[PDB]
Amino acid sequence: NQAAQHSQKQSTELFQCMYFKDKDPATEERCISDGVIYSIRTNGVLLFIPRFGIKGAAYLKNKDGLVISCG
RNA sequence: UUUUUUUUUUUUUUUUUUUUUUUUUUCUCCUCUUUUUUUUUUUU
Repeated sequence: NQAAQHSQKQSTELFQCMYFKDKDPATEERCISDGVIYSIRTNGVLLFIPRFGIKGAAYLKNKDGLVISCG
């Protein structure tokens, strides 16, 4: 059963990974999401998507230390 | 008015046999980063 669990998990993960495949995410209106947080880490705060349901740790600090501002 | 003679196509056939796919080289080798590892639950 635990193996089955992992199977559903990574199967749906792979199915989601192709939703974000090569088909150009630049002019088809399937690009912008929203975001809330739930936990802070020392380089990027954990993000969440209420409209799809995906998680993942992002980064504010980038490789070249070029930290973010906004216009 | 121009007679007579000068051989030709090698002889032979009534011999035994108890093996066996292939075949014979090439060295040690830096796997990058949010994690502990999540977990009940119900509709297949």
